[PDB]
Amino acid sequence: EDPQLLVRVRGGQLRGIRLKAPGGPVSAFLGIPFAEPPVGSRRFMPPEPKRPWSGVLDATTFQNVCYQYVDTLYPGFEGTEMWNPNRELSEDCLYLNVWTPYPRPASPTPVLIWIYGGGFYSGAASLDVYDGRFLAQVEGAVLVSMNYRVGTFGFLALPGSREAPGNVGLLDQRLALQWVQENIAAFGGDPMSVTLFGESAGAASVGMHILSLPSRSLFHRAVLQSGTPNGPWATVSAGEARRRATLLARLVGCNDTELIACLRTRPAQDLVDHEWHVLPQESIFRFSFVPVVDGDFLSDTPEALINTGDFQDLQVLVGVVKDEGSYFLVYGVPGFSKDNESLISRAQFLAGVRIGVPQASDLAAEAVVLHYTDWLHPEDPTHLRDAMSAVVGDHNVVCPVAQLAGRLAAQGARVYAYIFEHRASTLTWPLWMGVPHGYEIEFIFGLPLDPSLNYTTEERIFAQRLMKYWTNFARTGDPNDPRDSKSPQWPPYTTAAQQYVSLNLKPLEVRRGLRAQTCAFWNRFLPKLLSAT
Amino acid sequence: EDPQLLVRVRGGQLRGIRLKAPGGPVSAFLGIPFAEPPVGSRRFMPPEPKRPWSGVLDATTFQNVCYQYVDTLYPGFEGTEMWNPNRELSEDCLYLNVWTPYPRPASPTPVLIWIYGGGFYSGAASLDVYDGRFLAQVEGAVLVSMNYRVGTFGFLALPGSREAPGNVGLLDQRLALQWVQENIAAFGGDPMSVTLFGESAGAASVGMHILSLPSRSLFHRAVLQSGTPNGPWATVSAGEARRRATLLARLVGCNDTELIACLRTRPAQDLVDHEWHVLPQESIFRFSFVPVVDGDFLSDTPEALINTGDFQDLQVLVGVVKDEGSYFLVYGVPGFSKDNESLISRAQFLAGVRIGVPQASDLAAEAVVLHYTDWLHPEDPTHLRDAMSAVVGDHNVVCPVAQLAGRLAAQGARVYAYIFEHRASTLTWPLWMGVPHGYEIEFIFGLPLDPSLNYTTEERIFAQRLMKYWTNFARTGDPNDPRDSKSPQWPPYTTAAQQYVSLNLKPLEVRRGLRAQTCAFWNRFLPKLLSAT
Amino acid sequence: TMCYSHTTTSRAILTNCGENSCYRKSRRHPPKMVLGRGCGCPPGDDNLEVKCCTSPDKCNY
Amino acid sequence: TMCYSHTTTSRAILTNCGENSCYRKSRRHPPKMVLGRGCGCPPGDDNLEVKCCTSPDKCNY
Ligand SMILES: *[C@@H]1O[C@H](CO)[C@@H](O)[C@H](O)[C@H]1NC(C)=O
Ligand SMILES: *[C@@H]1O[C@H](CO)[C@@H](O)[C@H](O)[C@H]1NC(C)=O
Repeated sequence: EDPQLLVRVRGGQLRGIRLKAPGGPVSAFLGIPFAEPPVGSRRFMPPEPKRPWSGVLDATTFQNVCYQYVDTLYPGFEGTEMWNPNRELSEDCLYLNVWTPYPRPASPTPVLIWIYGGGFYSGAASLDVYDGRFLAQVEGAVLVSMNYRVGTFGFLALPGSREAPGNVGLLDQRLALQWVQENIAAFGGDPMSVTLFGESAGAASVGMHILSLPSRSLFHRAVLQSGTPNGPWATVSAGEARRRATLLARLVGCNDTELIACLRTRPAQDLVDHEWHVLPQESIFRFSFVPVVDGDFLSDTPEALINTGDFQDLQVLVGVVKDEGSYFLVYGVPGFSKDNESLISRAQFLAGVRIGVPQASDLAAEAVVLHYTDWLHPEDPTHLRDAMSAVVGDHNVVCPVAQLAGRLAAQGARVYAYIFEHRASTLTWPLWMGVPHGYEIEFIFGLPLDPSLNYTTEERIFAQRLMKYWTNFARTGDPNDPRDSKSPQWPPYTTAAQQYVSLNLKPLEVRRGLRAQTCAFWNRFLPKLLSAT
Repeated sequence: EDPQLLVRVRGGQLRGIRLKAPGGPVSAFLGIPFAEPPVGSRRFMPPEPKRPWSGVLDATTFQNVCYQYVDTLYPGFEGTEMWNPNRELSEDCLYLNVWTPYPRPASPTPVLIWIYGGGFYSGAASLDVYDGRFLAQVEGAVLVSMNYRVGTFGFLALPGSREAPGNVGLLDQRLALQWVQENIAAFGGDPMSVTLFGESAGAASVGMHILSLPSRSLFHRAVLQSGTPNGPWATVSAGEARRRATLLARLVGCNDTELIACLRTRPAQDLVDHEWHVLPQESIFRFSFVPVVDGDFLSDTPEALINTGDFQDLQVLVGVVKDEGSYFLVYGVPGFSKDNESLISRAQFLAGVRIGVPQASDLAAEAVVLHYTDWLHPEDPTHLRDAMSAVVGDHNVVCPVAQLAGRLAAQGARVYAYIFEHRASTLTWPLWMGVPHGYEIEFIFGLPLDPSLNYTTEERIFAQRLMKYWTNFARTGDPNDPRDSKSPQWPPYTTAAQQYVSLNLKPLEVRRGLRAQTCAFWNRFLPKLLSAT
Repeated sequence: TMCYSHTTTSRAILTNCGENSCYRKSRRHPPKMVLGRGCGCPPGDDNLEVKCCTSPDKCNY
Repeated sequence: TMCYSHTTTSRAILTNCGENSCYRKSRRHPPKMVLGRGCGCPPGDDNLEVKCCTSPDKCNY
């Protein structure tokens, strides 16, 4: 063992490994610990940095996967399983990985930190989809990816208590941000070019980061793929968080510190086993433990912050996949199945609305049906099916996206929006689901670039272009090539014209107003109705 | 679901399952919980009974396996792996199983409770070898087998502390004894005929039981296969136990209750990872956490108790396998390997003695070499190899066995001794290991009786006879058939004549004095020398 | 009979349950999350449905 | 390269380590108990030897 995969980092030396990309060698440093193992009486507490080690730290592979729940809804089904952890589960899981081209350039390079999604109850950078291998070799970028604590462990909170402050899951990732701001340079990583991007719950964290100053200053640009800090699922009141924790605590078998005390004596398996029960109303796309408004990390609700923060100095990329809400219908919305067209009746569509929009009381539910029913064809199963998926996508992702984008463009931030409309030729889900939640990552990362992987030429040339967009943004802010460019230039989402493009095998096609009408309902009306009921 | 596998037990109803033996149906009730899951803040504490359940308890299968260490010395090697747990590891592991013939007889039947061995750091009744299937169907006996807590969990002690009293591993098994004394009847089980038998560390527990009154009264007869409560490995001083626990505690990352407190916050994986390090001197057949003389369960050392307890009313079966010590040589005694003859030199034999007899200081070590070296052939590798194995077998098992047997026969107890000398035709270990530790269980249980299993006719007819011996003892006390008998009657080990038989394919052959000479050394001399050095 | 086995932290393994019933423990109300499958047929509560089958293989899907 | 992988609580699984070194973490002094094998080659301490190999398969036996 002795090439140039040896690096001194502020805490010791590490030996990486040379991974071969389809286009050549890559320098991967998998496994770098960045915090003291949060086990024993350090669970539920904020991360603490990694004390320096002696000698050379092996870094030839991926570490643990933060203890979590494994979705086993579809045994053996690629679509579902491709998201399951691929390493042993352990609380001793906080480690970040780094990727650099072979050999690491003398010239400082833009850094891309990727935060995994997983509805705040799952996820791991260890996953194949998140393979920085290509984005580094081909584009010549330096990628990074931490493992934040998720679930009970990552977000249980008894606000106003030093034992379980909550939001610690976010704190871990913040730490990884710092480790970069004081180490990435040693990989030829430009400590300025940091561009943190994310999907779903991860994408929500990014947003969560540009809202808390302490975090803010650790990165420069930001990307949000299908998720927002301001949605109805990524935040909970200091009171509700405090409600679930206590409930779980009682469920298990357990005076704040005392409550926590007992919790720390309780088995990870035990805790995981019981997290899906603190959920109040039957619903979908509604997770039990997510960031809480502690009035410390998030001083006030994401909405207020978004509503007033200065953003003129921030470049942002925000987007949505065509069919967002489809994915979650199979988790308990009557009629739906991945094993059939899922042709629903107006009978079931009614229950569908009750579940999907679970916080809305009767009258509001009426407001939803009105808006989504086609009165000239109120019982057409097809329309009803699609409309059902539509209520979930809009309610959770698209509309809140359009909103963040709106409020952000006003406060001077450079915003670019898009809607990825390409269904991969390798999807496993039925045709009726369209381009589901998370099925773009496959491309953003460059997976199609690996000739062993099955895909299509079009898709390959496609993935390449997408890669360019991301990197270009990370390298400058404008996701467009210079004079040498596919002339259909990507227009910055301006509040007034509301333009944005479409990502698919065909060239950039601009459009105006992202769901203008439906969102006006959701973002504008619905709230008021809710306050009134 | 509805036959006669439904039983009301003092805590609720249970539904068993009909398992088919080679000779017909069997009633197996796998899984019966007999104590509140000792997790969270109940770890290191004594067992607590199972609160009654409502409805019918499923009992068609084996439960968890108490968290423990998996020996991976020989990946894929049958000999080694056949002892590894065969169910998920969990602290929620205290469950006993029951076996009865199909259908359960109206006539009360002798009960055989089997305590698994595993050097107090491993084991599970869930293992195939411990399949009560045959012993019940063919012999018409009612077998039972609990899962006691082993390892850190089962025996960590800070004597004179209510948080971790120690010996709790034994306490669990005691509980299972009671559950029998107040439930087994419902399986057609004679609450009098209880005959607890065991191997190695388990066999030591049995002994441990006939020494503590509270336990004693829960059974009538007793069998000890290759292990004793009085050996140098099954007990520790209240001080040494107190030493290791504190050491481990520090190893992990941890004021008695406070010490425990931290321990309870620490991960099973974490604890298992660190138990082999509290071991003081490099040695073999020396385990880190075993029963401790607390002066509560074991009021004084096993020796004193054995030395004075009244035993005239106890029938006992005690025995040894031919080559005991061989098994452990491969765990770090220079020269030895299962992949070769392990022809050792007088050079290494010397180190061999130092390890095997680790508590003995120099002079005593000299005493051992003298005694085991053949001065007319002091360097013959063969003799030296065998002699090396001999020091371990005698020091640990045989001699202490001969001793218990001796002291017991004097105090009026009916004692029968034996030496199982049959090497199975299916052994995987080399020829030089002989009939190693634990390689008789295979037969006692009747496994050869299953025609799918590979063995030899001789071995089959052999296993049948052995089964008879055990059961006969369990059913009366004399391991011999009535008038219809293979006339070579088994003579009760009398102190004076010291007779005992040999178990192998040939008929009972009686012999006098079990290692009379060598043991006199060990049991008699060695102690004194040690006290003097 | 071949069924699937797993906890809330395990992948779906296939374990021969012999001649016995095997389950599927799932959450009763949406989201109807799967909380594990195994051999035998255990009692559930209002919090979780437990479907039990007997034939054929993978019936506890 | 095919090597064995396991903790102190796992069975010996075979995991393709690709083009990398794989280990064997064992206790230094008798009893020389095996405390786990895996890919990569980590630093041990006086408490435990760590043998690392590169070829062939199952070399970290
Ligand atoms: C589709 O499959 C699901 C689950 O098996 C079922 O509830 C539904 O009735 C099926 N048919 C349609 C048209 O969705
Ligand atoms: C047997 O194998 C062991 C382990 O490989 C080795 O130490 C010893 O030298 C070998 N030869 C003999 C004669 O034991």
